[PDB]
Amino acid sequence: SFQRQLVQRTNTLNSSIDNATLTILSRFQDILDIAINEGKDKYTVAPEVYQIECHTVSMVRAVEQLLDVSRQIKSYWLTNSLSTSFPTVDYSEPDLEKVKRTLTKLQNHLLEVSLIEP
Amino acid sequence: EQIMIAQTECSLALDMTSLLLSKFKENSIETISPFLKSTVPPSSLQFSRSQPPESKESDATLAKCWKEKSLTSSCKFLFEAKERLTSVVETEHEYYTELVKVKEASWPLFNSQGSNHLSVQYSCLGGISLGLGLIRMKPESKSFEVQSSLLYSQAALKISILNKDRDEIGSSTWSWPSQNCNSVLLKDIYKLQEILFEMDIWNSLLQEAQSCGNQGVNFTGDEILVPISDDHVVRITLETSKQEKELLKCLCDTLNAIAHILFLKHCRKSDRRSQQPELYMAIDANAPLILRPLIFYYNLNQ
Amino acid sequence: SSDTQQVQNILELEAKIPDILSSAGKCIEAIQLNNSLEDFRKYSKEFLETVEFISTGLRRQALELEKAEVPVVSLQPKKRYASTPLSNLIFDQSSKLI
Amino acid sequence: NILLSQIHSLSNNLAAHSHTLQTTSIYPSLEFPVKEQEPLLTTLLRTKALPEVEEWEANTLQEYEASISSQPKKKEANDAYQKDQLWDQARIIFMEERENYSWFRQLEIDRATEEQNANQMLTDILSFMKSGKR
Amino acid sequence: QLGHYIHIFVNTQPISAFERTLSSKRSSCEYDHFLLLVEWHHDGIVEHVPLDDHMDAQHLLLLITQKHAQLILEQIRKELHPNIFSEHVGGGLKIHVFDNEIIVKVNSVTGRLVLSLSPPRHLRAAEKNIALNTQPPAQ
Amino acid sequence: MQELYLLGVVPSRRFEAVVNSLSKTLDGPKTILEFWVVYRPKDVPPNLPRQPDSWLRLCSNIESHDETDTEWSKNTQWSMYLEGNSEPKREDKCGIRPVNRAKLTNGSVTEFVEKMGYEFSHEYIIQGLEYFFFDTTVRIYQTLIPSQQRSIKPPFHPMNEEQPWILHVYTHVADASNQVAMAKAEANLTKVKTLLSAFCDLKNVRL
Amino acid sequence: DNLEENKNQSIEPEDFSVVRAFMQSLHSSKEAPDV
Repeated sequence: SFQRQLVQRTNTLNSSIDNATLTILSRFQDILDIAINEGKDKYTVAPEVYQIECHTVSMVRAVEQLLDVSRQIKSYWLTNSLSTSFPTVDYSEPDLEKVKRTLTKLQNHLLEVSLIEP
Repeated sequence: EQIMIAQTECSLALDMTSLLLSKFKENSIETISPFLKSTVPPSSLQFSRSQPPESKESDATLAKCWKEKSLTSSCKFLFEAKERLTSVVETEHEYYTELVKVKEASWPLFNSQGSNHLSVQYSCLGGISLGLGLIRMKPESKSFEVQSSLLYSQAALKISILNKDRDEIGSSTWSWPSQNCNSVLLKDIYKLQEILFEMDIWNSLLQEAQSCGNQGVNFTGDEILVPISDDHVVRITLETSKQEKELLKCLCDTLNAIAHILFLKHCRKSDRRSQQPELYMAIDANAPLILRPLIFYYNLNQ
Repeated sequence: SSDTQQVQNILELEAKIPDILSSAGKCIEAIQLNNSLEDFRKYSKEFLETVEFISTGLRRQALELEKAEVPVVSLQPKKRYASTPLSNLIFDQSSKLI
Repeated sequence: NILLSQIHSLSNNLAAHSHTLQTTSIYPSLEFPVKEQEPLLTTLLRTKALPEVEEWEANTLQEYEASISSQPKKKEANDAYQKDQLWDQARIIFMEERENYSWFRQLEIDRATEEQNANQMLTDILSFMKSGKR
Repeated sequence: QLGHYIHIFVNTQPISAFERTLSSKRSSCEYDHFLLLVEWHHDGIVEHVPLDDHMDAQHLLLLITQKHAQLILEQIRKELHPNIFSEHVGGGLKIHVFDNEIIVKVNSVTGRLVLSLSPPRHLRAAEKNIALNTQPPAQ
Repeated sequence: MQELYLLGVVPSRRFEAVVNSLSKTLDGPKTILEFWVVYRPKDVPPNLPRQPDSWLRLCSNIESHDETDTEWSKNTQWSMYLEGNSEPKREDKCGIRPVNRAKLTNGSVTEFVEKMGYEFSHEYIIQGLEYFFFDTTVRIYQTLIPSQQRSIKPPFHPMNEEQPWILHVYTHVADASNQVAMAKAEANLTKVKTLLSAFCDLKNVRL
Repeated sequence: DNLEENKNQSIEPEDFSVVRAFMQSLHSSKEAPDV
């Protein structure tokens, strides 16, 4: 059905939004969890840098994904058909009669026309 | 390189730890690199109970400073990424402003290929074969110039009357009415429209050249030979890449104009009204016969 | 919003996101550098808003796109022949062709 | 990301496991070959990292001490416990603002109901075009 | 016209008369061996045309069917009466007083037989009869 | 004449917007205006053909005719239809109903069905739009009930003036014996269904 | 050089000059006399 087309489509759009945005949420969230220092071995401090790296990079990544979905939604708003034919240039209506003179006279060229007659 | 070093070192971790755990369970030494089992027998390594062992201030100091450097690295990351993203906004906005010039000026918009861009129908006004422009970013242009399959830079339809020597006699060339819209992009949409127009028309015509020979009209297959009176050729083909002679330009007027106007009559005739009495009056197929009836007026004139 | 205007709303919504990263780097700066709880106490009351409110604006752009119900499939055009402006403008040329 | 899963479980296994590991000490046993096989195992006994990177850690110490040269006597760690502790509270406040939020019409499905009976109404007129019963 | 085709391949022409008559110097005993092929078909015959660049795509479709064309020109001409001299000038059918063209169309058929100015139904009749295909035209 | 066809309602709210997705890409628009009289041959004995098709359907196309002009009833073009029913086991498949497309030429027109004695029954007017694809065509519906019997004057009487647009792709086979136009036109109009599927959901309905 | 979530519907090399199949034919043909 045409219904589930656009519906499941837009649902994929919002679901993707849930994806990238929740990604930004949790990844920005747990960096705060990474802040702990005391009570942990210095070698155990080493991973935390890579952790923060993956979180932040996941964030800007998900942002880029949001740019993607946004451009998508742009296309969906804009993929709609033009309401009608749209204005361009209809300026200056052509002569009816110079056309007739070209037709007739250039076809009447070298002819002994006797007007119309009754 | 780096991953080779670290990861293979980790393979040595797995292998030697397997040497340690091979003292008991045998389902562990099995994963060691092939050279090792060929050499050193398993259960070789063994742990010892020993020492706290030692500790130093460098532990806590590096544990602090490295985290500082890490969070600051996150700051530099967020800020410089903010820069690149803002710049991406600055770039991307121009596209959709020019698309204000497109869609907000009411122009076709459709999904496209692997180009990721839009697939606008430049040929929105119609012709024969369908035409959609491949929108394409042009960094030099600030705007984003669009092109199609053309090898030709420009094109239209030259016409002229070859003599017995096939010297020039009558002559002319097609010209579109000039759009003067505020957006040059839309103007080029008009241009590519004009191109697909000349395409579909002359291609349809020479495609129709089929049975041109019934009243002497012929073909080099390049265009329309016109073996009529006094040995002449009204050559009519695609562009590369006194008062009575002005009136020859006027015979050329009826030709140039009324032929394209028959492209229009065939814009009506392609509507497939396909009316029966004409089907009695014609054979094949959808073909307009742009040519013969007019030159039949011409030869009836003769 | 209508026609491009939703898309335009997204267009000026575009720059509304990257600086949120400035707000966030400053969210880190609140204790990493500035050493003040009050700052992130404010920017957690900012970062989540600057992000999520935009996210809601987006999800509503999409759901109300789903209300506007623009078809996704591109129609395969018939070989179009002549729109009226094309035809009569060609006639104008024909006058020029006289 | 998969690597983040790796460091996840690995750091997970560091845990209290280090409490036992600190007393541990590697040594090859009786089946270990003796003539000249040892030195590679000495490399296995060699806990040394990348010399350039250990040099880097030395750089971090000496240059943090250079920062100390810029700042001759400034304790911070004692209240830095409250640096990380303010992280520990502000994360919670952050979570508070998170929980305060609303999160993600259904009426669109009922738009289908408009065409539901309209299909049934499609059945209506055809029944007239068919039977024509009034 | 209702197949009618040419397969294209690769050939060999061993013959001892050139082969071992030299051999072991400027004539290799083996080759070993392969050439070119273009087999005309439909109906009952196969041309073995020379195959040598420079060449264009149109030739096998044309020139072959041009041989076939003048073979049709002589076909009907010898199925025809002596009274009416069919010439290669252009299928000059001679329904006297008029003398008019006989041609078969290139590619899709409906033959390009032509009256000498504007023709009426005659061409239309013979050629729509060609559209009928059945009942060959001579009588 | 074996018509092949489907059905799909279009709410008027989205109608002309659909037309933009139609007429710009199709032949037409062509407004329809045709006065029906589906006379019922009340006859004896059972078993009567009795089926809705079996009842006669004089079909006066009048689309060019004036809404008040008086010569219409037996001067403007008429027609007549019994038509065969659409095929059994034609599930989801386009219905295939053979059709006798009658035509006529005399000042007498309706009279012959009463010369056959047939009784008056229900009446309406095709009044939708039609969009060509060669011999095939789509025929979206409007079937207003006329304001009075044998009265051409509007307003007429849709069951609701929120009238459903019973969209209806179709074709007309000359004879059903060959497989040709069967699968061929079914394919072409299935592709037409793919076209409408960009904005509608047609279905078969039993007939 | 060196060397040198979007859209689906649209308008309605092989750097080898089909050299790949030619090589394949070479595989078939090297032993074509032989096989």
